[PDB]
Amino acid sequence: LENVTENFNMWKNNMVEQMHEDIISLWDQSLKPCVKLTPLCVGAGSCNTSVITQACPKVSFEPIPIHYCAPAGFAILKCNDKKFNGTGPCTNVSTVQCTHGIRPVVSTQLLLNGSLAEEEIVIRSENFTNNAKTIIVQLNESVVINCTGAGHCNLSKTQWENTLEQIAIKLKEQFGNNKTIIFNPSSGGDPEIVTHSFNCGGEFFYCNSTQLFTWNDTRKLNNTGRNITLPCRIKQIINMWQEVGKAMYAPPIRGQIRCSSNITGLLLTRDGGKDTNGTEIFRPGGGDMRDNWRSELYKYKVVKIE
Amino acid sequence: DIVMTQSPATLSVSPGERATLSCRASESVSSDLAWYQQKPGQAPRLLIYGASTRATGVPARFSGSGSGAEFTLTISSLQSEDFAVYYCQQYNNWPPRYTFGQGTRLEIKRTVAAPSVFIFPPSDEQLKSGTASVVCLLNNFYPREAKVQWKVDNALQSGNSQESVTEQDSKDSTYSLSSTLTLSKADYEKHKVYACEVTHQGLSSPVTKSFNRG
Ligand SMILES: *[C@@H]1O[C@H](CO)[C@@H](O)[C@H](O)[C@H]1NC(C)=O
Ligand SMILES: *[C@@H]1O[C@H](CO)[C@@H](O)[C@H](O)[C@H]1NC(C)=O
Ligand SMILES: *[C@@H]1O[C@H](CO)[C@@H](O)[C@H](O)[C@H]1NC(C)=O
Ligand SMILES: *[C@@H]1O[C@H](CO)[C@@H](O)[C@H](O)[C@H]1NC(C)=O
Ligand SMILES: *[C@@H]1O[C@H](CO)[C@@H](O)[C@H](O)[C@H]1NC(C)=O
Ligand SMILES: *[C@@H]1O[C@H](CO)[C@@H](O)[C@H](O)[C@H]1NC(C)=O
Ligand SMILES: *[C@@H]1O[C@H](CO)[C@@H](O)[C@H](O)[C@H]1NC(C)=O
Ligand SMILES: *[C@@H]1O[C@H](CO)[C@@H](O)[C@H](O)[C@H]1NC(C)=O
Ligand SMILES: *[C@@H]1O[C@H](CO)[C@@H](O)[C@H](O)[C@H]1NC(C)=O
Ligand SMILES: *[C@@H]1O[C@H](CO)[C@@H](O)[C@H](O)[C@H]1NC(C)=O
Ligand SMILES: *[C@H]1O[C@H](CO)[C@@H](O)[C@H](O)[C@H]1NC(C)=O
Ligand SMILES: *[C@H]1O[C@H](CO)[C@@H](O)[C@H](O)[C@H]1NC(C)=O
Repeated sequence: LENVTENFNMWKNNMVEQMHEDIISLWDQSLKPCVKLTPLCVGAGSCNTSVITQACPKVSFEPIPIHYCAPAGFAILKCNDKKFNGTGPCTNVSTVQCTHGIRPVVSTQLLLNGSLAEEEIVIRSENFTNNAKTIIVQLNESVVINCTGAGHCNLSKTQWENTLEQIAIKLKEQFGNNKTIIFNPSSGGDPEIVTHSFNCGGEFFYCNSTQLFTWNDTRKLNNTGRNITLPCRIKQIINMWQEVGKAMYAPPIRGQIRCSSNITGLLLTRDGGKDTNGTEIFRPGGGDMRDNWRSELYKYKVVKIE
Repeated sequence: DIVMTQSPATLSVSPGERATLSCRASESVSSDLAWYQQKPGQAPRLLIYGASTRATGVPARFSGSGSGAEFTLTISSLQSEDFAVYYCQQYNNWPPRYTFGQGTRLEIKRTVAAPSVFIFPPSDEQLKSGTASVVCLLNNFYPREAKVQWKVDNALQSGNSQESVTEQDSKDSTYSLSSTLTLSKADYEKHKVYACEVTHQGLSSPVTKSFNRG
């Protein structure tokens, strides 16, 4: 550990933007659409769409862990604490060569294969007061989730029920104990944000996460169900996360696509409610892959040599 | 840049029998190959696609075979209605640059029938027009192969004339050529005898049918 006190701000961390831009370029030479459409305006309202048609090679895009080592004239500083807001003065900081192996998983609503919370479930937010700022949840115990191009994902109803609890409890432990915690599905928006979207085998899965976010701080949902089955769908025409615009990928082909990932975290986003009675409603969120990266770099910060 | 060649430019075969068509491709087109069927004067008909899968509502006699650069639309007991030109479509490259085969006529092969040449002189009314048109019909015959020659005053002159075969018929299933030597007024009057020599395969020997102005 480094014997000094420094400031950290994962919400304004620059490595996030440095990885994000990398992960995008890690996408332009691995997953290339058959056609990519992107807004093109002079400002005069009228906006032509810039079209691009390239080969559409079916590649089973399988993410490789990524390290981030400071070159020279630069040093990475890691924060150490069982519960770090990731936005303030860190006491147990410590210089490191490369950040832990991170598997740049691009997804929405659920953070897959990320890094678990050592102690307990932690939830960071650039401002919990602002019903506009994504709440990044960090699970201390991942929940396996298996998706298949066959059309769905299975999740443990047990583990997911617990998780919502040990999350619902960490929420009120920030918005007011004497406050009811509820979970509802997406409010609306793009398919990629409304469902738990992500990529598996180069196939863009779109799983309906209603059964994962319709939890009332009162009842249950395990009648005749041992596992939660999200009705997933693979799309060819998708909205790009790298930049405003659609992109069409070629249909599936491999006799079988399969994924078994660790739900290591979520991206929630409680609704304003305009100071109404203690009844905070949290819904799935994300779509801004940087929050993802953040959830992984929340305790890092590269700095110039002295 | 993909070239799709349908080797059998023409395939003469009889009803009930088995007809085979072969589409040859430049580079590999994998399995993105379809087959079409076109009746004279009709929009094509999607028979097979993806190389070996028949389109919804299509006779099982049509067999789609192949993969790579060698496809085959083989047909078991060919049918009366199965007469048409067949086309293969390549649609595997991307960007989209689909190409079609050049075709194959699935004509009915029958008995070698000789042509009955009818030479028709240019109606005076038509001659009053300013030109003359000598029509040398060739009724009902088979192998569409029928070389015709226009001899003006026993002159092998071969130029101002234009043929026109008809499609395969229904009942007879024969063809009918139609060569037309269109001369002037001052040159039609400048020549005496106008003969039309038909040299068909089913003709024991050349058959010249002509006429003298009058
Ligand atoms: C379309 O977009 C182009 C930008 O390349 C712009 O110059 C043009 O005025 C717009 N109008 C047309 C051609 O549709
Ligand atoms: C954090 O994880 C431990 C087990 O790893 C669990 O017992 C504890 O309750 C969790 N904290 C909560 C409730 O968020
Ligand atoms: C997910 O798949 C793994 C094997 O990779 C299996 O051990 C686990 O039981 C599955 N989880 C489900 C279907 O709940
Ligand atoms: C919750 O608010 C306070 C705790 O700050 C507590 O004393 C009070 O009894 C509770 N009232 C409500 C909102 O039920
Ligand atoms: C699945 O999601 C749709 C909207 O995406 C929702 O309307 C529907 O009721 C959901 N079905 C389930 C599994 O409850
Ligand atoms: C949440 O509560 C509503 C109404 O009380 C109920 O219809 C819904 O099924 C509950 N969510 C689940 C499935 O736990
Ligand atoms: C609810 O269902 C789960 C499996 O889906 C089961 O493990 C659990 O025991 C059930 N609840 C009870 C205690 O009846
Ligand atoms: C990560 O996910 C796999 C896939 O189900 C699971 O089997 C494995 O135990 C998980 N490892 C972790 C991070 O605990
Ligand atoms: C890690 O998560 C990804 C989700 O994109 C999944 O495809 C992969 O299988 C997971 N790791 C394992 C167990 O292979
Ligand atoms: C909270 O519930 C509703 C919110 O719509 C409000 O009308 C009511 O006054 C509040 N308190 C009660 C009655 O629970
Ligand atoms: C580390 O311990 C030394 C004791 O001399 C102290 O000067 C320094 O401030 C400490 N650093 C930390 C962890 O704050
Ligand atoms: C960081 O240093 C503090 C001060 O002694 C100590 O309490 C804490 O356990 C250390 N954290 C770790 C395990 O790096």
